[PDB]
Amino acid sequence: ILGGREAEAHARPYMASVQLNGAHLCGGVLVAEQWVLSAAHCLEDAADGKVQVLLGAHSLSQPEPSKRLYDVLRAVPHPDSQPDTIDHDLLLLQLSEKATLGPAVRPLPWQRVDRDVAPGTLCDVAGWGIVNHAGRRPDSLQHVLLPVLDRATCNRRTHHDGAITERLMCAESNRRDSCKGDSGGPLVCGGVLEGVVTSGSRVCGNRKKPGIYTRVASYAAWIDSVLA
Amino acid sequence: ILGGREAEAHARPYMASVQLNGAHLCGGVLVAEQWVLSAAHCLEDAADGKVQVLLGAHSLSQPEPSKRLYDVLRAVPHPDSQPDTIDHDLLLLQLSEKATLGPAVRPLPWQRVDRDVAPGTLCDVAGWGIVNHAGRRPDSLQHVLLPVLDRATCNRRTHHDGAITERLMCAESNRRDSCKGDSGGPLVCGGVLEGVVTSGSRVCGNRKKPGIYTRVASYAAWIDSVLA
Ligand SMILES: *P(=O)(OC(C)C)OC(C)C
Ligand SMILES: *P(=O)(OC(C)C)OC(C)C
Repeated sequence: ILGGREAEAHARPYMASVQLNGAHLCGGVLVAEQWVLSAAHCLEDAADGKVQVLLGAHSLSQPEPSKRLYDVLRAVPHPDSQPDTIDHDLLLLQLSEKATLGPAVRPLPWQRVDRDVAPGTLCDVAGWGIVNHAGRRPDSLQHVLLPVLDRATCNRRTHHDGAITERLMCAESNRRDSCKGDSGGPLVCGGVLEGVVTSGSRVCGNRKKPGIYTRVASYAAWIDSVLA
Repeated sequence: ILGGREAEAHARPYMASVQLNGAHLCGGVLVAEQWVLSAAHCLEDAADGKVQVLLGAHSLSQPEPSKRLYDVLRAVPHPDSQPDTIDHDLLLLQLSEKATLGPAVRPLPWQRVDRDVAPGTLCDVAGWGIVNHAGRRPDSLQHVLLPVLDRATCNRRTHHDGAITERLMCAESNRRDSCKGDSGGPLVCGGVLEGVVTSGSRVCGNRKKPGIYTRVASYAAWIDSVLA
């Protein structure tokens, strides 16, 4: 997260850390007792590497009572995601066993009404990804409150040039934004999961290129089918 | 709402006011584009009286652009409820038309994971019900942060004499409590809808009588079947 502050210890019990071979890879959101939502592009270059989910964490390194590592039984990427595209960039991960819920670990329901978030609305994004341009990776969870931009504005030529489809939404990126390592994480508006940080190569914090987020209500039916 | 404070203008887009002949009767929660969730007992003796739902409000009297009154097309009470019990006190109201959404109007999803909120957790309850024992009704929305009580303690003989089941929960009521007119309102924990204020004739702000809330997760199947 660029331009944000450190988040309160475990004020977001739904936050997860998708790891590849023991290192933080992407954020994720516990959406059910044994499922985590993340970004499909996060697993692109996984290979033989092992993928695990960390729960109840604030510090990626220091031992915490609430922390627990879980292996993954199955990684279900959305059928229509592609390595060369930012559409349908969703991924579901089934934990090896139900999570042990507590004050520091609990699922967050996602929006099911397929209506856009109103521009101007401040949404919270949290993550362990890039903190600055030097590439500094933080040890603790950070977060920022960003305003939602109108798609008409976001699709302007000199902006995303009409690439933001109806399944996508934009938020500002002027000196505040989500960067590498924040992909797969949640965009919580008013306490509700409205989006997921979309994976793709982008400079962090350029006002001319607003952040792109996958609208989770646009995929409510798919999420439901996988979790059956 | 005894012992709380005025809520931030329209920071709870899902908050609804259920009215009988143009007067605030109970609270509600916008739960889908055309449905509001409330308490069954609220409409105990309403019958053919004119019922309506007020969305986008903060002040019950002053004009605000976001305010809009809707007529109720269908009132669906939980089929297992009976006038003499606080059990299955849920009611779904179908609005006359899909609610027009915007910054101050938006649905809130309910927790689907049927698990207890840990005791000691602080949850938020909002409403336009009585603010003191003199029965003074406020003009604008109020709210309070309340600690969740464990069911065993709430079930104590001095409290709710074995009345609290697995579909119910409690919160402390020592001079901070929901009250008359607050029924049907939301019990939100960490931004998640976790309960609906139970309607019943009960004393306000008394430590020996904890506030009782209906757990929505244990009714998710009923809700889903009605909204489809
Ligand atoms: P995400 O962590 O962040 C992009 C928005 C730069 O995706 C990476 C893994 C390419
Ligand atoms: P609710 O507002 O009452 C309890 C919270 C005390 O239901 C009324 C309308 C009877």
